[PDB]
Amino acid sequence: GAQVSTQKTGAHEIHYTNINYYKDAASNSANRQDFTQDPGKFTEPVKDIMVKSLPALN
Amino acid sequence: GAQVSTQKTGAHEIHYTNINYYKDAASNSANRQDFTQDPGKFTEPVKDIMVKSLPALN
Amino acid sequence: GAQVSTQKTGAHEIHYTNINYYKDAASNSANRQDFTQDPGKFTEPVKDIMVKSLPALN
Amino acid sequence: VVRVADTMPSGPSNSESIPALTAAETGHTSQVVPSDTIQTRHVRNFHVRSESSVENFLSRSACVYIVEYKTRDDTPDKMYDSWVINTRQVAQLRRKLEFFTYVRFDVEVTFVITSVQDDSTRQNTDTPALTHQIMYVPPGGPIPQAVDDYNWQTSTNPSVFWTEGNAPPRMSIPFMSVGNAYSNFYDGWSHFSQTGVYGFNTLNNMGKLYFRHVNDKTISPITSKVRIYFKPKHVKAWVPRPPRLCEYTHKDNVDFEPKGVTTSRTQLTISNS
Amino acid sequence: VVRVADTMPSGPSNSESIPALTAAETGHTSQVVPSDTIQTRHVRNFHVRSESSVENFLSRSACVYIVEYKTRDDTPDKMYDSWVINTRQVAQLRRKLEFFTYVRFDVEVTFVITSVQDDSTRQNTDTPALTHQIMYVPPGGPIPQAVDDYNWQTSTNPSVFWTEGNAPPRMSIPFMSVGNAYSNFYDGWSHFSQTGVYGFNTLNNMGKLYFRHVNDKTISPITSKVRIYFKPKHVKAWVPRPPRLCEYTHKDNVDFEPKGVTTSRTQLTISNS
Amino acid sequence: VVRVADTMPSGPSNSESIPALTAAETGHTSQVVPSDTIQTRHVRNFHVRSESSVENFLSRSACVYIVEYKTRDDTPDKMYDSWVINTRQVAQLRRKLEFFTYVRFDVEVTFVITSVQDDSTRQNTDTPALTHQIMYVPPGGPIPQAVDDYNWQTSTNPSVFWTEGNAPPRMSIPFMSVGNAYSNFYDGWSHFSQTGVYGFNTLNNMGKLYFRHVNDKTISPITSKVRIYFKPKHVKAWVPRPPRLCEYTHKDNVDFEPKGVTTSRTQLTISNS
Amino acid sequence: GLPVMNTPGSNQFLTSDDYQSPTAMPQFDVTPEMNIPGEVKNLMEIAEVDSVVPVNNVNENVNSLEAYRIPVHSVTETGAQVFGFTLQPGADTVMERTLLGEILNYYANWSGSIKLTFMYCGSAMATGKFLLAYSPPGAGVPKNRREAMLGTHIIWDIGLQSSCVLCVPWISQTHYRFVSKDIYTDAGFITCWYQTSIVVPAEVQNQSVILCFVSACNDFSVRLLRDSPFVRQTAFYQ
Amino acid sequence: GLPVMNTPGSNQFLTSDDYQSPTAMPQFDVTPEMNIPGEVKNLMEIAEVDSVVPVNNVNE
Amino acid sequence: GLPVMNTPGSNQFLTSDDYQSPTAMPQFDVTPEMNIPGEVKNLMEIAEVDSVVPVNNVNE
Amino acid sequence: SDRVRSITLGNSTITTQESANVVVGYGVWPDYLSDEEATAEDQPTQPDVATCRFYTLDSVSWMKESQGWWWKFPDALRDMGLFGQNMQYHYLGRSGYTIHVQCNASKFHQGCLLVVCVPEAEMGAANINEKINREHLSNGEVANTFSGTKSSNTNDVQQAVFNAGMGVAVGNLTIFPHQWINLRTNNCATIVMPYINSVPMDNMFRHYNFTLMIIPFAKLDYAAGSSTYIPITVTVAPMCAEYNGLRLAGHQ
Repeated sequence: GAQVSTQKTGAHEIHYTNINYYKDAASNSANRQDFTQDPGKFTEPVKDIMVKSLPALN
Repeated sequence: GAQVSTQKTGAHEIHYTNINYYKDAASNSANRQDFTQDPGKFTEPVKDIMVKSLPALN
Repeated sequence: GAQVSTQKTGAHEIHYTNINYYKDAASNSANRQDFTQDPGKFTEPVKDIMVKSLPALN
Repeated sequence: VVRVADTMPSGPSNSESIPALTAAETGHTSQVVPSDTIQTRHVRNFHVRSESSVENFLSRSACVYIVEYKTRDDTPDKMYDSWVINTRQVAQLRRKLEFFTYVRFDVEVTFVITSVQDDSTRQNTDTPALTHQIMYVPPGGPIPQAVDDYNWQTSTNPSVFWTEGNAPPRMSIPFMSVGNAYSNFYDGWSHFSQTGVYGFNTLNNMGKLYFRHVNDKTISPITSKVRIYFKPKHVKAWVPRPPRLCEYTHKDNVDFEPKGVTTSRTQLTISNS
Repeated sequence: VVRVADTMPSGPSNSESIPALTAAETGHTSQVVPSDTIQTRHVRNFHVRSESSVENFLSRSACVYIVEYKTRDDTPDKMYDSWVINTRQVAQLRRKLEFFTYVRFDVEVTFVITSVQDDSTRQNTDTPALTHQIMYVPPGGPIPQAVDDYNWQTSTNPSVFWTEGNAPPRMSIPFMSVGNAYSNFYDGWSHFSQTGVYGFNTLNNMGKLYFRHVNDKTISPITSKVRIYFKPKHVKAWVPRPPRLCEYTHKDNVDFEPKGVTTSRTQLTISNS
Repeated sequence: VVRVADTMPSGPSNSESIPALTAAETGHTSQVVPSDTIQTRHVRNFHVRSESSVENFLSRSACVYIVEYKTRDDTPDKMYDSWVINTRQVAQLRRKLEFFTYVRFDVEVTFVITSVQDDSTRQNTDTPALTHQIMYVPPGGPIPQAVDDYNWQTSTNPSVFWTEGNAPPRMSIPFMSVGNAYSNFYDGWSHFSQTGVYGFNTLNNMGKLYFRHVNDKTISPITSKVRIYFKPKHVKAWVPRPPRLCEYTHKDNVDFEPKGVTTSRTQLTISNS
Repeated sequence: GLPVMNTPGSNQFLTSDDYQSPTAMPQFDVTPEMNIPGEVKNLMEIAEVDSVVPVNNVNENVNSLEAYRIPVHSVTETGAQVFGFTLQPGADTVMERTLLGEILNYYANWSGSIKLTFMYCGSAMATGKFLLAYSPPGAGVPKNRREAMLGTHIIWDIGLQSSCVLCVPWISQTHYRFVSKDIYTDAGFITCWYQTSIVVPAEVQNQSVILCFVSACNDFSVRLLRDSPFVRQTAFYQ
Repeated sequence: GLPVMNTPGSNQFLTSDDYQSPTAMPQFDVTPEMNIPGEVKNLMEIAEVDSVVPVNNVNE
Repeated sequence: GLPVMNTPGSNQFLTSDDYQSPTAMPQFDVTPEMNIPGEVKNLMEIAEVDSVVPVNNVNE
Repeated sequence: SDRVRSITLGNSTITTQESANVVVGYGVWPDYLSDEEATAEDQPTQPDVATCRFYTLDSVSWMKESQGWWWKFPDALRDMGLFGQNMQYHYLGRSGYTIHVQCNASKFHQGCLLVVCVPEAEMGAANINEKINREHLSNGEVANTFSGTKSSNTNDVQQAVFNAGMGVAVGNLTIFPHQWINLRTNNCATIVMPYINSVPMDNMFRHYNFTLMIIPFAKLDYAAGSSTYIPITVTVAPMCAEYNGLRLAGHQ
């Protein structure tokens, strides 16, 4: 019941071990490898989206 | 001699490790994942079972 | 997630175990088996390389 | 993975089918889903009856009896201390086990020991680590009679040695009933002439525990207090019963005084007052 | 593996396309890459927004409340000590959690206990190892009333025993909100006549902790101080808000005094001075 | 597995090839194998340059600074003790790191703490186990000002709790330089007018450590001494330089007094004397 | 048993742990998850949103809304300095309390490009052009307009499009900067200048208000956590 | 040996444990199991049975 | 639990350790690596470079 | 071009000729409760014509020296038609919104507003330990008003424009759905705000869901011959409304 994933190392210069022990999900370790983002609902909160080339509400 | 089963997590949002160590069954952990039920011998303790549409001993 | 490599033993007279535990690379052990060398940029720092048989800037 | 039942949709109805009318005079408990009284929508309900199972309800560590015994005194019976093994001396664990008539569980015992230094003239001692011995004794075993009596040797009996400053001890106990289930209720006598004792006590027969200090006569008495925490597991229970209303009186019977069935209202019809 | 955006090359331009001119009067935040103002080269940028995620930003252990209680005194309320569970009494952890309006996190609690010997006539004692009990109590549970009261028995409640000289205790707590997210902000009342209390306090309902010494009446009082370190994890947060400018006043409201928006310059135009 | 070079066989020679004559006036270091001067045999040499690598040469734990601080005194600055993080205060670790101009290493820190009881009237105490807190502080962090000041709370900062009687603490530190390599040498100023300080000190910027006793005001002061052992690993080093001849003077410069280049012989030609 | 020996590092509590701890109440029936709109998974989504900088913080205008107004008016000749401020997002007295300044005050080492956005809130009939420069350090602060246009600048006109964008690029020796006030890493000196004056016709007021916005570009980053210097408490909040 | 280090959480007793403890009397010949009618595996089977409410609780 | 017993050698600090220790600041965004000319991977590359011997060390 | 915008909701239509855009909340359009998030079980009433329509609130004036306004918005529509009735007779209510704010000015006027729709805007009191009355956080469609100085009244909301009531920095108050009514280009401002809450269906009297804040940054500056009275008119319309738990009238 092992899980192997890459460590966090920098660019231009691994495969650790994770075994889930306790019988719950509140004992699972902190998911500190979620790098996902989408600034599409804090920027561009709009209908009729801009083009950046048109004069943008001319 | 490993056993893999799912953890208890909620709906809409695992696979832990269990190894049986000691040489008896009184050392095995508490089976806290038995969700089975049947209220057929505390409700409906009857012969000539009701239909819920018929007038039920008319 | 195991890695097997040879131990350091002398000539004319092994296969240890290494498992990467922690979630970073600053926790990985010291890489004390890098025997590589190249004295080509501290000796011969030159253009028009010598031959050792020619009289070497005759 | 077992969910609770969902809600099915319903509509305007005019039928001879009557979920509202039932015969409670047969002992049949009616089975009306809320989709048969008013117009309920579609509900995808994800409740799981998880923490209400008979395993989850009783597998919690609960105290049963406090045991107090000192390391040096004037009388030999105030040194070590025994206890006859029973679960019916604290009303919480007893009341949680008295939903049922018969149960089948393995016991997982955990002792928690605290040492209190007594008051004397010479309390400024350099005391080493205390040591404790807990000798299980099956029914009919030898009777320890002192802290230095040679019956504490444990040639066969289960024992445990603990030193203060560690995690508390823990051991498991398998199913030891000679029948098929631990009878929390037995309506009968002991003699076949329907005489003797009435229990509830005829079928205890569990054996007894013993406690002593392994250390010798110290120069300062230390009051020791050990707490026993039963923790059942692998539990199967049969033929339930309603819980107890009146308060308890003793451990060897079921006797009580009558209690009012609830607390009064002083009104009968609610209003905005 | 997610990188930041690179830099695309640009050149001399004369277009009707105007990245510089935008309409900020629509609430749209402009999206000008530096490749549209001046002639930027090709940059292969390997920055990773790693240590700015909402998981990485809040999953640090932070103190919430210090608890002080002695092992023998004259009054029974200065022995054990309780605490109502809330995160809004220290401005650092509170201010880090008040970026958001609603959060969903599991709590991982760690207690750090220190024992200070008080001053008396007879401080030269031979003191054994202290022991601590931390009994969680759900909302509506029994009220402990002494250090020897029989409500400390933990027939069901979560507890932990620690002995001084080890690693500090640690336990996890799952998501316990009855809604869907811990409301750091609730704009409303408690009574449906829009009266009662205003909070922010109507939706705390977390229960309370209790602390006591398991050891008996010692011959020298020892001041005990335990520190609680919350450590959230598995964090999802929604609908953010700007941080707090003015200083805090209390724990059960949001009230304050007005603070100047920044520190003044005494000039407005920079120069070589 | 990399061996050293072997010895190739040679014989009587009369050639125009001259390994003995070279031009050292070009900076080229000559490459004469002993198989070109005299008649050397075949040697199968199994030496491995193992314990001379840059990883093996520097990955040893070395002390940097002793920190001394007591648990109760009259002045608040003799209690806790801080230290600004630098490797240039002990000549052994500094001299081993000053072969090179730039290095890239992760640091693995180990603290070794000893407690000395001071002399007073009432040294016969019953002292419990001491506790130590080591709070890392990044550059610009809050300044602790007492042993009871509320900046020791570590809402974000790295800290470690140790209890006397265990293995010493150990933590790792990744590569924290803002450039690309820890500059052991920087020939330049701080101000762009070529003024200010000259270092070697402009590029330290490492932050500082702090030490305190977690325990309260004891009735007897105990002198605590903690030793910091840096242990680099994963080491890459560039552009070397000869070691230092003259002794060191300070930590924030390279200044010295002139030393003779070696010790004299009082003769110049060896003989049987 | 099993032959095991501890290492230096056993029996310590560290703030940045990632170790699995047991639960206190097992088999806990977790309440379901709900799709709430406006989810944040990165604070960098928050840091790249426009927000108003208190530029006019001069001698008790901070105890009012006056601090956000940048006044501008018709001049006699040309070419004066309306405003100007150092570029230190976290150590300035101008962008200290803005949202970018708050988030970077929770950090220590940052990098990436910064956008400024200038809404013009004057009348609908007045025009004027404004030189929005950026002078990288090494030299001082440019004292007149002739010294100001030798940096990264933009010449912005006022028309239908009321807001400009000066997108400050990334010109730096190191990859990352410092938040705190120091000497080794200095950034740049924004200085705004009249390209022309403000020509306004009759029966309109002379003076107007320019606003300033701030945000971050696509490659903005922060590296080290710490505590922010804004939390100043004394006791607990009973 | 084996390089192991404890965590905060070692040497504590918790009420809701699920950890395997050794037996005190090994190889114990367990008495057989009997099919008793009326088995409860969930208290919710008990909670869904009709029972009479004391409604008229007015002043003794 | 797991049956383990320590060996002579537990709870000591040694100078030549090679044991994995936890990080203090996790997920640390390491600055990138740069190709610097003149890399040393062995001190024996340095020891085989010509250098001048002070032979005439006679009485100041 | 896209300056002319029309919105039809039921039997009330807003036509503007100098709009800016429509800010759709945090990207999510209003929607009825899908049954993956269903909590209660009885059938809700979705009127959809007599409820999803534009209701006009009171109009306030903007002089040279006005400081701000705030409206609580599940409460300011307490007594506006069948939205008000179906607020009263039920127990749980879920609805989106659609804010529109009319404010017009000529070309010889200048100034700029700021229309921010802040969820869960819990405001601090004027004194530190005083209980706020219900008639000062809201007054229905009667608008409250900020005070630019340090307000020190009894039983009153802390009125300060440089704190926005919550003690936040008011320049940083643009993280929410915001628009700028700069008077040189725009006639109005439109915010379509979906229902953000931690519970799926909530009551509409005990809970104040959000607060619409109009705070002027550029003051209404104009000549000595123009028209002084320039009003501000706000008209909103709920969306996707539904109501759970019909009971007897009142609230207590």
